[PDB]
Amino acid sequence: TACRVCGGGVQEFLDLGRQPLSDRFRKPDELDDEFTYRLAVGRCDSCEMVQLTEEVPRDLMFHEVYPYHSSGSSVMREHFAMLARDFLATELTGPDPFIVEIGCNDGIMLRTIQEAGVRHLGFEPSSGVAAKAREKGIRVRTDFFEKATADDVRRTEGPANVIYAANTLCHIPYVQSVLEGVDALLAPDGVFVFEDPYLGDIVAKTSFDQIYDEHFFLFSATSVQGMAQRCGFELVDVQRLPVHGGEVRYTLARQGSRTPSAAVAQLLAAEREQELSDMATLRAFAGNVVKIRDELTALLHRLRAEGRSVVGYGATAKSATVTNFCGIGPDLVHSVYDTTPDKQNRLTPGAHIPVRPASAFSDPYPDYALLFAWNHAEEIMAKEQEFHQAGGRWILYVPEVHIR
Ligand SMILES: Cc1cn([C@H]2C[C@H](O)[C@@H](COP(=O)(O)OP(=O)(O)O[C@@H]3C[C@H](N)[C@@H](O)[C@@H](C)O3)O2)c(=O)[nH]c1=O
Ligand SMILES: Nc1ncnc2c1ncn2[C@@H]1O[C@H](CSCC[C@H](N)C(=O)O)[C@@H](O)[C@H]1O
Ligand SMILES: [Zn+2]
Repeated sequence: TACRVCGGGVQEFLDLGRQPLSDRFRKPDELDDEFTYRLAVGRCDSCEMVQLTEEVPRDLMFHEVYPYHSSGSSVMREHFAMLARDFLATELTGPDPFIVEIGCNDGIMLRTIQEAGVRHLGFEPSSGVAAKAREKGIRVRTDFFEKATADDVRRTEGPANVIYAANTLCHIPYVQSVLEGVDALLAPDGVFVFEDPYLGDIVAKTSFDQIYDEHFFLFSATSVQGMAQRCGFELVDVQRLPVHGGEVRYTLARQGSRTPSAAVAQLLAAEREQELSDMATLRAFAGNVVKIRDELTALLHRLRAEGRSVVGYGATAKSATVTNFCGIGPDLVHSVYDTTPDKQNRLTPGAHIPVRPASAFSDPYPDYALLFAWNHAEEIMAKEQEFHQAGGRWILYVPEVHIR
């Protein structure tokens, strides 16, 4: 398997087996046939980039009915509005600024930019969520960002002061093409800023559900630094973020144009000291993944034997990994509750557990809810205080299997 960043050899360290598309929710009457692929994760020998060993073709994952709506979380809405105001105050000052967002989804970030009157363009190849962004008055192209479409925007719109990507750069195995795109499109003094699930958090929390078809890369400061350097850029800042289970926001600039913050060296040294990306570390993680599987299925089967009812909360893409790697179906978790209309009245991928609206999670409550949207715990449990007050309990599997 050749590394997508540098062409080095990739060594597997975790095999999560056959998996379905994580974001395909079937109607109950649909033929039980899904696309499957082998989900496994390796580390490049040369650049230390951790990445999947099989690419799902982009058109199978991202298209007209892609179901994830970013704006469905109040924490994430505030998180991106804050980010946008931060760019408006720093990188987008001065005359006729231009920001391009890769993966704008329903416009969660760009709405703030558009309300500031700033020129912008979102790339969103998933046309149904693109339309939700356009309804907010955001300018969006229903295209993948890559070298050619970047060139096209550079031709018609001129250079961008900021190119931003949240939870999208790690989805893209053709990252070199994206980088060439960024090189064509970014202002000489601009920044390419992206934030994605962080390898250090996944390792520390054993959050293996962060690994599924759409998550190609599990970035670290170490791998991102190498990737930037190889493509003509430089990692010039890093910021840790609590969202989505733990992320890092990386800022890249053209090489030598800005001086790296002390934060970059500090995080690099912490990764090296902790041996984050050493194969033995990544294998110990893989062994902990198996332990969490075994304890989670033991618990779920015991709850069944003791006549306790169990549901899931949040029809996350992440959960496809949990239910298929663990073999959890509707006989152990009867329904999954979710606020996304396009996921409701459908079945989860591979495991086929029915998804019902969150409004249906109500008195009489089940005994236990398996929290798939664990990265949204605070937001979710704040809205579901009555469940817990009535004696309903949460089952979490990050960072360990526990009930509370
Ligand atoms: C906050 C909240 C979420 N939900 C539902 C909405 C979503 O269907 C789900 C939460 O999904 P998530 O944890 O935001 O994201 P996913 O794991 O599904 O992954 C998606 C798809 C991307 N590839 C991934 O990187 C991230 C950005 O979003 O949980 C609720 O039902 N109640 C809630 O109160
Ligand atoms: N090459 C590419 N260019 C632009 N967007 C892409 C892409 N490949 C996937 N996407 C979009 O990337 C998104 C990832 S989901 C992340 C959405 C949002 N930025 C958030 O952080 O919540 C999807 O909307 C998907 O359609
Ligand atoms: Zn490599």
